[PDB]
Amino acid sequence: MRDLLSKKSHRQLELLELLFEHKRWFHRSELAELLNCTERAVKDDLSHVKSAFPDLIFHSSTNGIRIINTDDSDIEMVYHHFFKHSTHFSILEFIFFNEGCQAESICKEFYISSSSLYRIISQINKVIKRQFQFEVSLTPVQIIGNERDIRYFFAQYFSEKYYFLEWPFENFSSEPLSQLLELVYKETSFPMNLSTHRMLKLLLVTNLYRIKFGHFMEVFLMQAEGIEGVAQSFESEYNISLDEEVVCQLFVSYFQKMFFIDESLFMKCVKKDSYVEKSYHLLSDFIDQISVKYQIEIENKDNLIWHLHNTAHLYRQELFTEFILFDQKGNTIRNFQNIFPKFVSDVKKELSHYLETLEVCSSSMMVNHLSYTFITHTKHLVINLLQNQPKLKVLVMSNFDQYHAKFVAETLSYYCSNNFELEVWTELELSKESLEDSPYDIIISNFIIPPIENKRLIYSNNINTVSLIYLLNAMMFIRLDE
Amino acid sequence: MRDLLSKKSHRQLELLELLFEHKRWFHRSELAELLNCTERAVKDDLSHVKSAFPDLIFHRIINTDDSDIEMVYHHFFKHSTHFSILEFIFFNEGCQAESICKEFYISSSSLYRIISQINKVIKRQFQFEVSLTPVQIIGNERDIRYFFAQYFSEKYYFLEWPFENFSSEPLSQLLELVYKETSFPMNLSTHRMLKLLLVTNLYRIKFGHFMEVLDFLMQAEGIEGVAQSFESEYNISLDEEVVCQLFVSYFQKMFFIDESLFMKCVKKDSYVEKSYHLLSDFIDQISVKYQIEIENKDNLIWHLHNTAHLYRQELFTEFILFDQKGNTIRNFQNIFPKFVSDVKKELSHYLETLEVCSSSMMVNHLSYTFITHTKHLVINLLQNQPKLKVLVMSNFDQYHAKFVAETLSYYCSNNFELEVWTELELSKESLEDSPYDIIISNFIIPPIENKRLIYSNNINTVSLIYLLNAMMFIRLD
Ligand SMILES: [K+]
Ligand code: NI
Repeated sequence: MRDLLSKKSHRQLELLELLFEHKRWFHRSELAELLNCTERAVKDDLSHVKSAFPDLIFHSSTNGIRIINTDDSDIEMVYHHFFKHSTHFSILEFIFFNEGCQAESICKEFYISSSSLYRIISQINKVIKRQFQFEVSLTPVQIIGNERDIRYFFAQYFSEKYYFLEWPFENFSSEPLSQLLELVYKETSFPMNLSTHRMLKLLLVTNLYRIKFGHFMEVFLMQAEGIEGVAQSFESEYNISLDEEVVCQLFVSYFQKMFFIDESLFMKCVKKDSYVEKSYHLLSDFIDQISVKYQIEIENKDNLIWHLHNTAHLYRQELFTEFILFDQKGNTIRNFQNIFPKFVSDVKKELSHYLETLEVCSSSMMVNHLSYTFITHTKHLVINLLQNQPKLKVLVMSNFDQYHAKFVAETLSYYCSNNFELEVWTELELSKESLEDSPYDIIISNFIIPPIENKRLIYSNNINTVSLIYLLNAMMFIRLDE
Repeated sequence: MRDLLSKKSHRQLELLELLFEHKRWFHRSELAELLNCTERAVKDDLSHVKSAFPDLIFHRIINTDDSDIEMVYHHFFKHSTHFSILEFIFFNEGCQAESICKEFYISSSSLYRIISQINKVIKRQFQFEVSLTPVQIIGNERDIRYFFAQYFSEKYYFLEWPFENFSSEPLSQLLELVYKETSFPMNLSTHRMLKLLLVTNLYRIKFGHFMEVLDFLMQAEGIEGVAQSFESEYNISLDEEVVCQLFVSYFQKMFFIDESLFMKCVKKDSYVEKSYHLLSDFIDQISVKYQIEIENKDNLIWHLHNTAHLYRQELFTEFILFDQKGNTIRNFQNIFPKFVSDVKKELSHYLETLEVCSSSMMVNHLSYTFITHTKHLVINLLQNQPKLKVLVMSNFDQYHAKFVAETLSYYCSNNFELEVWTELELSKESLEDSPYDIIISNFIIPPIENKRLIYSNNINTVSLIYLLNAMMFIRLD
């Protein structure tokens, strides 16, 4: 959907994504070709970007250009900005909030001619249909086509464009939806937490705008206590009549046949239903295969299988699967893959085979999401992945006496990572040779010694103990650097 | 002893010590004023310094924690004709003065000037002098032996052996043989210090320069193999006089080689009892005030008593140019200024009350001794600092937050306590009201007064571990 942005905006977005992803230096030569533009475009984009994001710290050098600051800020800032300043997205969102308005109100709202609005809507619809089956219409003003696609597009859009704590929905306050969700939580099995609750509020508020104008999806709460208080809110706040049809339209996605809200019922269906048996079998063989290969002990196999099955049988119903501008899910999995490339590549291939064998959606967005799901549901995963990594041996010596070396060694052993094993030198003599033949990865001393091949030396004479702790801790993942 | 260096060299040295000590950004006016010199002088020192030590990098200097500061001291020793001549003379007792003129390409008149100047400087601290008729070093023998052993510890690297006349091995096997038959600690540091003291003492013993004042040793196993090495390697007869002269420092009346003997002397000698009483009240006072567990008080008292009653007998107490002991205490003092100020005052009072050496050199060394003999010091010193509370949130789902929380709680300092957000709603005010010190999130929130925010979207878990651990002593700040 980034083709809804202007050319300049699109290019600046990619420039910033590059600089946030890579901490290296970049000459304008390199930026020009990586971003497939001219050096003039790069220069113009850079100064536009400097002024738009003044907090971001840009150094220039003999080495080139880079952002120094990225660990204080976050790329969400950039998207938040390019969404906010985009004309096409703004119009689209205006239309979403104003079904039935006069086309002319849109022209007035955005200071554009009627012919310009028709050109814009034409461009918007062209971009949208590359991925989603819906379109904007001006006669009358509405969004039509595949209802599931529309609902997904906008909930995801709102999740990307607005900060987590923002509530940009003027027609619809959050409270009645919260009150409704409270009721829902008591009598159901949804996880109850801030993340899932925010996502549900966005899905539901998006669905209310559809429901208010009769745009419906093809498919206990009515007699829970409190229901009439909620039903009153909906009438008062939203002017909507809270009945069975509404409730069904709000939560349609959780009536998917192969979604199992109940874990125990899933496990029962595994025994009766040959499609479900097959899903279960594939996921069970995947999990065993990965567990044996990476020696990962897994705690609750069947619960994990249930979760993977469910995740794989939803399509454009959970947010952070498909993205508009910000592939946050994808970036998260890529960061983990940077640490553990072979592991992540193996799970992606197994899960891709799972999706393809069942003939469900097997796009990279779903492969990424499912892999992410497996990872984040797995206990002590990082411990297990690093289990073949021997401890780093650290020698500590003092030219004063051994009480000093022991004092330091004990202090560091206590405060620094248990990846390290700290020891003192126990022989009477020392020589370059006996240091070379020693097993140490790191040597800390307050006197100078010749370089010792394959040993990192920390000279500690001008370093206090606290600084030394910080310094040694920065080396805790040396083995991971192979 | 730095006044022995040329005025320029001396100033260049203090320049570098300032740079290495302080990380503060420096401009020429601060330097000139701090060093007490012209800006022309500072400009020229800087040029010279960069020329002499190319591997240093000035942007203020950014290399310091990674740089060979000993090489700095070596350099100034070597290029001091005064120090070089002093050393040559130490190794060449009885030579003709003309040999020194020849070796250093100087006239006899400038040699006599140099000697005068050396004697003038040394005399301020140590009561000995160099003589040219005949060529020898004379005066207080303990001062001489200390001066040179300490000089050699500062001028040469730990692994170097500058003594051409004397191999280390005969001396090693003597020490070995001594360790076996005694209570002396066996470790590389004390072993190196003893070798330097002894090799120094041998040069004195070889010309009959003796200290004014062991049976077992002469009938111990292997003594003849050792004594043969001494005769063949050093041209010296290993006897009761030599052994005594090699180890004189440890027959001090108030030095106690064994803890049990010290403790028996506490009951029968009123001076020893006084020493024990002062140290015991100091230790109790500091332990209660800073809540420090002292397990083996008597062992600590014994060590502090011993240390306080050696004078110019242990290296790294007084320095020639490089006050490494003092810098080590100053570094510790940077972290715990009040603790260190208290121990120094208590130990200064201990020393003054007994009327032993109470120089800042001895106060620094005794304080260093107290610190390094104490078990769990830093831990005890930080015990009132609460755990840092860390909140982890994800916009995806709570599994993600728990995955990250568990990984970070395992790998990061036990100074942290990681938790997830358990309420359904989040708001700026509930975050402000929360007790978290650090918030890790993959979604932007507004600044929350007094909370450090770490955003995680472009950071992998390993990077996140490094970033969190860098904050492990926030409270200490
Ligand atoms: K530890
Ligand atoms: Ni099978």
